[PDB]
Amino acid sequence: GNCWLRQAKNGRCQVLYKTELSKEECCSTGRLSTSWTEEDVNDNTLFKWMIFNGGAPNCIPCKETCENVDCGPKCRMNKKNKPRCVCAPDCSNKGPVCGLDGKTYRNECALLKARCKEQPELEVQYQGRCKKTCRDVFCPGSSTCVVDQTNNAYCVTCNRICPEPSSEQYLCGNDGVTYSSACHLRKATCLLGRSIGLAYEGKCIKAKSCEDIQCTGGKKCLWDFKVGRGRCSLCDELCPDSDEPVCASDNATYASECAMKEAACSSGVLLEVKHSGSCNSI
Amino acid sequence: GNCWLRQAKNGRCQVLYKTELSKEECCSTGRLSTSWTEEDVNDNTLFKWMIFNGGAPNCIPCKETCENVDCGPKCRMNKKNKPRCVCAPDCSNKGPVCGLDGKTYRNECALLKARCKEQPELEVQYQGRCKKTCRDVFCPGSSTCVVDQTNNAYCVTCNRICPEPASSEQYLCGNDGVTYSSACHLRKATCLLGRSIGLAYEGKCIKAKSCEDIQCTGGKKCLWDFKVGRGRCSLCDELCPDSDEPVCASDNATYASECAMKEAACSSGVLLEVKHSGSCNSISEDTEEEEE
Amino acid sequence: GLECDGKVNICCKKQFFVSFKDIGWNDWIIAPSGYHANYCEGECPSHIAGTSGSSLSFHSTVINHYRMRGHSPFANLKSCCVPTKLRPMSMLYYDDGQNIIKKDIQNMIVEECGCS
Amino acid sequence: GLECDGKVNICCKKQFFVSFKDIGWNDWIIAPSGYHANYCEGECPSHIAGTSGSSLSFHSTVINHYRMRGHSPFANLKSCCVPTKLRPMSMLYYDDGQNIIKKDIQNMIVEECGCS
Amino acid sequence: AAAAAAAAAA
Repeated sequence: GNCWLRQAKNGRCQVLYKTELSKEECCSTGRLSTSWTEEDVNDNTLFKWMIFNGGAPNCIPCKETCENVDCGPKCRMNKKNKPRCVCAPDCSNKGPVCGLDGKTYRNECALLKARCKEQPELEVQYQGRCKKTCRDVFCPGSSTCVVDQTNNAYCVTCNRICPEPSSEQYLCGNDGVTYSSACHLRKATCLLGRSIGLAYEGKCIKAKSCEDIQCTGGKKCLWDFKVGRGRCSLCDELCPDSDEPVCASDNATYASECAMKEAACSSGVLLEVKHSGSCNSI
Repeated sequence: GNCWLRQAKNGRCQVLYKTELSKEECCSTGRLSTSWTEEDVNDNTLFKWMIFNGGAPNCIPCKETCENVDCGPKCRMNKKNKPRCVCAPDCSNKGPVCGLDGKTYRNECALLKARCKEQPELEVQYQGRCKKTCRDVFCPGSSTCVVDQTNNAYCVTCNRICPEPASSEQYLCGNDGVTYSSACHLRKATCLLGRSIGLAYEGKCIKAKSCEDIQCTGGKKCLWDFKVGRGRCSLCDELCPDSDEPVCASDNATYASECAMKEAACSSGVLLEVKHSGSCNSISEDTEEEEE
Repeated sequence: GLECDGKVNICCKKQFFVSFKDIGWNDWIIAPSGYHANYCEGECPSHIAGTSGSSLSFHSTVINHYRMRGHSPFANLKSCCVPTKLRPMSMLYYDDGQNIIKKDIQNMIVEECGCS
Repeated sequence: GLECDGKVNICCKKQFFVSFKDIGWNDWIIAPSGYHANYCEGECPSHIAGTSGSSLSFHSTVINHYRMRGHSPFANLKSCCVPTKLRPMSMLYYDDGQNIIKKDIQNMIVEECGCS
Repeated sequence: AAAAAAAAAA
C-alpha cells in the first residue's frame, strides 16, 4: 500500500514517501512512528485528506512495542502504549550546576535530560548554581570568567589568536588605554573580563570636553564626569514606542533603553543603569 | 551611497538594494518606504547590524511627507507626521454585510477598507449581519443560499451542467435515502437543498434492515439511525489526542468532549449527533435539520 | 514584504492569482472560485544575503560562507528564493462525506518571500 | 518536520555543526564556539511535496499543479527543498560598541524542512 | 560596591 513517517497528534498517517508498497514492507524497519496506508489512491484524494483530516485516514502504527525500535540516547513505553523514545541521559560520572543558557540546574543529568529535548547546544558552563558576578568560578581548566550586559557570570576561552595589522586599525579604550586593533580590545576586555567599551575611534588624547573628540559613523560623543571622559555614542536611534522601566546613575527612574538614550544623548552626559525596576527613597 | 527599502519600527534602515547610489538618484522614485544611508562599509558591519541592531543606523527616509509620493488605490499623515498609504475606496452607494469570509462587517466601506488592508480576495457575499440560516436572506443574482457544518448561511452558486457517466458503479447513496447518478449529481443536489445531504455508502441505495446488510468501503463503519431507519458508514480511527470539553449528548444523555460523542457511536455502531452545546438532559422536539 | 513593483530581478513576491476553475479543484470547492496566491521569482546574490530583511538570512548567510569560499559540498545545491511567511484563507467546499464545510486552509496564501 | 536519518532521499533536514572558526566569526563571537545549524536537502517530487506536512505544502501543491502542464514562468522553476521552521539561539558577542551582549538570535537554526 | 559600564540596549 502506502508508507508514512509520522502519525499526527490526532492519528492519520502523514509524510508519505513510498507509494505502492505493502505493509510488512514499510514496517520492517526499526525507525518508529513509521505508520501505514493500506489503500492505493495517488489521486488528490490524498491532497484532499490533509485538509479533511490531520491527514491520511486509517493510519497504521507499526510498533506498539519497543520491538526492533531505534533511537539515539533509549525506549520507554507508557500510557496508551504509544512507545515514545525519550531521554536516557545515562548517569554516573557530581554537582549542582549552572547552564550555558544562564539557567540553573539542580544537577547535570538534570541538564542532560534537557539537552535531550531541545538544545543540544546546551552546555554546562560551570559547577554550582548560576552566578551574576565573577565572584566565583574555576572555569573548566582554562576559561576566563566574564559578565554579560545583564551583569552575569560566564566562563570562556579568551581568544588570544590575533594581535597586529593599518591606517586606523587603531582605536580608543573606554578605559583610556589606546588599543592597537579592534580585536586587541576584545582581548584586554576578555582578560579584564568585562565590558570596557569603545570610547571612540582613533588613538586616544587627553581632552577635557566632547568638542575635541571627533566622531565618524555619525555617532555623537557624550561625556561622563564619573571618570571624567568622553564617549562616542549613537543617538540616531529611536523607538518612541518588549519593554522595561529602569532607574539610573544620576538619581532618577525612567522607561526603556529607548527611554533615556536621548536622555543622555539629547541632553548631555553619559549615564549607566543603576538597576532594573524603579529605585527610590520615598 | 546606500539605499534601503523599509524603515524599521525602531528607525534603523533595513532591506537593501543597490549601492554607490546618492540620496537623490535613489530617492528619485515615488515609493513610500524607500530610505538611504550615507555611511558605507561593504559587508559584515551591515550584516552585523542584523545581530546587535534592528537594521542600519542613520537612516534618512527618502520621503518624510505625503508629498510627491504615491500609492495604488491614498496618502495620509500618521500622528508623528509619518507619511503612510491608506484605503480610499469610493463610497456613497446600502446596509451592513456578511462577507464571503463569513464574518459580519460594519459596512461595505468598512470591508472594502479592510479589503486592501489584507485580503485582496474578500468581498460582500450578501447584505446584512452574517445570518444564522437561509431563513430570510437575500442572495445576489444566480447566487443561491446554503449552509455549513455550523450553520451560518452563505450565498454561492451551483453549476448545473452535470454530465452523467457511463458505468454501472459510479453511483452513491443519499443520507436522505436516494441513489444518485454520481458525485457531481450529489454535489449538485446538495447545493439545491441548500444543505448537506451526507454520503451514506457507495452502493446504489438499498434498504437493509441492518448494518451487516451494508458493505462499507474505504474502510469506514456503519452506524444505524433509528430516527430514520437507515444506516450509514462513517470512518473512524480519527483519534482524540488532546482538553476539549463542551458538547451535549443527542441520546437524551449529557455528553462531554465532542470527538468522544463519536466514539460511542462508532464503538456502538449506532449514530450520534449534536444538540445544544455543552451538556443537556430534556428534549426540545423530535427530528433535526440534518447532516453527518 | 517585498512586492515586485518592477525594475527588480532579486527575490520578490510576484503576487498573482489562481482560479480553481482552470485547476479542477473547481469541482469540490463551492466558494471561492480562485484566489490571489502569490509566488516568487528572483536571483540570490551574496550582498543581498545578510541583507534580506527575512528569517533565512542568518542561516542562508551562514551557509553562504561555504559555497562562498568554495568550500566543498553545497556547490551542487543552489540557493533559492522561497516563501518565508504565508497566511491562511477560509474555504468552503464538499468533503468525502460530501457535506458542506467551511474551513480555513491554514497557511495558504504566500505573502513574504526570501532567499535561501 | 523530519529527521535525516537512514538512506533518506527527500527534503529531510541533515544535522550539521558549524564552527565559527571555520568561517571566521571566531573573534566577534564569544562562545558558543560552534553549534549545529544543519539545513535542508532532498529531491522535491510529486505526490509528496503537498504531503510534506510542512507549512509550504498546500501552496506548493497548488503550484506544481501548474507546471504539471508546463504553464507560465513555471515549467522551469524546480521545487527546491528548504527550511520551514527555525528556532532562535541565544549567544554572546561584541555589539558594534564592543561591549558584551547576550541576546537570542531568531531563526538561527532549522526545525523543519519542506518542499517548495 | 562595584560599577556598571554603560550599555547598548535591551
